[PDB]
Amino acid sequence: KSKLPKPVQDLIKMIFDVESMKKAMVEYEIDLQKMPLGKLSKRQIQAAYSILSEVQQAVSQGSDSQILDLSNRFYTLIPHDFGMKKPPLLNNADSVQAKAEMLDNLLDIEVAYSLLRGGSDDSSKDPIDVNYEKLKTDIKVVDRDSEEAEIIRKYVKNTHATTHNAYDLEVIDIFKIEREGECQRYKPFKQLHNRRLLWHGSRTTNFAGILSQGLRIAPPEAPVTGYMFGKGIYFADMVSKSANYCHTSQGDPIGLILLGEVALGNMYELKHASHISKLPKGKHSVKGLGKTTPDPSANISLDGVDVPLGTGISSGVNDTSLLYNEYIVYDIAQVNLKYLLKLKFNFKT
Ligand SMILES: CCCN1CCN(C(=O)c2cc(Cn3c(=O)[nH]c(=O)c4ccccc43)ccc2F)C[C@H]1C
Repeated sequence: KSKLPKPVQDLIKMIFDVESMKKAMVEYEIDLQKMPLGKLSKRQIQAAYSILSEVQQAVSQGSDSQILDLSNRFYTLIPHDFGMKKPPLLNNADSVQAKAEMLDNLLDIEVAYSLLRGGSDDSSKDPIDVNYEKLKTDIKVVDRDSEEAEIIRKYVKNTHATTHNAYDLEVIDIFKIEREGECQRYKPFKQLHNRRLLWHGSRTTNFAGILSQGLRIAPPEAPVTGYMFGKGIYFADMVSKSANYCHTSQGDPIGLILLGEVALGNMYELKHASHISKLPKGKHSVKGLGKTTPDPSANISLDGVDVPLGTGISSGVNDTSLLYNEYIVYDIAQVNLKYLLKLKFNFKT
């Protein structure tokens, strides 16, 4: 019987939940009868990315006769639940982004499931502890009365956007997390200027992969047109922006969100989509300029790292696609994951 704290045990149950993985697959219209969770593999996913990169090609350069063949070959690699079908045609930039998002999620599910079916079987040990070891991550419950908790709750309290007012958030648990060897990976960037504590939200079925592998970049095979600022790791300074990417609902209202230390450095600032393969010389990150920004006068420091937890104000930026800020790094060593919060979404709709 596990001696880990209850909060940590409920987190391990959540993230290694096999039924939740399957639920996510049918959310993306996959056929589990033909492509079940156990049949999933990296090279099928990478091949699908490549077929999706070809559909990208033909969309950019403009016919519905040829596209049909490309579209069909995508469905061959990743079976969808359409019966005797004629499935929907993949003929635009949206469809490319939608299937790229699915394949991102499938990659993290394969990793989680592979940990689950890899390794040893020992009935004397609590499965919770066994699965905790597979994450190679030290998780400790942050105390509610501590100063680091007060700052984090104030970051959540102050940075909920008016346009995301369909819900509010309760911080249920705050975990301090330390991935094995990540501090050693981060070392070159640790004293770099413009380090910031930023949100990353993701569905709970991705977190086993995230805590085992770290936040990763989408692979070479993936279509760079499927991501607004190319293939990097994306963070926000407004909690609700990242919270939306949990994909919680009335029938699934508990989510997970990270706080990471992100070495932004010299930010290449952008107002509109720009599907870059690499930064311009001397830039360490992209900053997608939002219309609203957290108040710069209210920046607080937590362990020498800036925490932009001021209330939302006007940035004074005019012709921008983004309502709120957005931060992207393109080297995975520029991220050091610091906290993990478990959130209860109170939907009012
Ligand atoms: C192997 C799949 C690795 N994934 C792919 C998507 N990754 C992203 O960083 C990413 C995430 C999003 C969506 N997204 C998001 O999922 N969570 C956020 O907190 C977020 C914040 C600002 C802007 C976008 C956000 C869009 C495009 C992206 F490239 C890295 C990683 C989580």
